Amino acid sequence: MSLQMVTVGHNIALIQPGFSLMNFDGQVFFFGQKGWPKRSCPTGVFHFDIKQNHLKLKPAIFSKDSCYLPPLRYPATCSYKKHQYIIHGGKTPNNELSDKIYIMSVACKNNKKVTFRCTEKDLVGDVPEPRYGHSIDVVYSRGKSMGVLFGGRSYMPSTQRTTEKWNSVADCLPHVFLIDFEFGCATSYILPELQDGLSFHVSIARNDTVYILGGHSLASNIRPANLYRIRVDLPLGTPAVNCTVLPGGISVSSAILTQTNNDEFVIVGGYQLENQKRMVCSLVSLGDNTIEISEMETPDWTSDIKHSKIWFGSNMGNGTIFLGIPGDNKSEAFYFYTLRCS
DNA sequence: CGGGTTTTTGTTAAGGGCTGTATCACTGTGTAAGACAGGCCAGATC
Repeated sequence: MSLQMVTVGHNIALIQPGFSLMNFDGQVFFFGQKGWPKRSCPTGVFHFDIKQNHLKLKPAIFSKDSCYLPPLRYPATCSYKKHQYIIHGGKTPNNELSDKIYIMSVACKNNKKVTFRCTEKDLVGDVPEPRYGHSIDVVYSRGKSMGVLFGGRSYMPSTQRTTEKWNSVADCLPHVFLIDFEFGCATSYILPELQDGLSFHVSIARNDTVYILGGHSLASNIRPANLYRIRVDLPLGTPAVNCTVLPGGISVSSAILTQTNNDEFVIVGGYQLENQKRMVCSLVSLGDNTIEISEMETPDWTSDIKHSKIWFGSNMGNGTIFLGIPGDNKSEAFYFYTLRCS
């Protein structure tokens, strides 16, 4: 609700649109910098902390058994519960979409010195093609976990890809993929309630249901206001997945999800039209099976945002939301704000 | 096949004048950040 200016230290150039902040025990960690990692930090994972409205990026190291994951510009982050995250897909600095899947965690911690353990996972079966801008969630059904991947964009197939349109992209199939983190197996489910490739959407996870919000469709160049429900079930045989469309959706892409209190989320940022930008917020309340998308009072935006053309941010995790806008080039290429909701 | 006769070229005894080429001393394009090793203060500490 309250906006605030935050100054960045010397390595401000390492922040680019598409970064991914990750939180481990009330500690936000930066990831997804610009270019390949230099000798200042061979790993590329920073300590995103703010003291008295001032940003200082500190480096971090990995354990003696990690895997030096490359920087990714549009992965699909996801929490998991010891506590650990999952990274899948994204654009490498060489403009190559990665097909692997990553698992970050903490190995040793003392005196604010965190040592990570990056473990690569081998996925077999109905594996998804390399994507970017998609989402993945975890559902809990009958004492079991399962990853729910959906959406995303990718290049043309290896046969239909020509060098004259080498950078052309298209939406992926509306299939739903369940990923078992223990065995490392995927499974492709096609559903009759999904006919449009969706990307840059918002996903809300619960015990057994995930809620898809907004997005964009390249096949139509439209911002549909959709509200989907996917209640994954985990019986003793084969997991049965169902879908359901719900009224009262939001038309937005590239929004920022957060969590103020339990069982209620807040949406901020995004884009209504191509040249139009979403300035209002949105409150999302949850229950046992019901959903409610309401409206709250818009924050006091400054003259910088109201006339900017693009912005990018991510959930800090503890109610706050990081945000950045471009600027002059010569100078400071980007200004950065923080927004708290509590 | 030759004499006799013709046509169309060479030709330097020396100067005037137009045209082409070597010569001279220089020029512009190489033009922003990253790695690293030493020094020094705040600080956990046995």
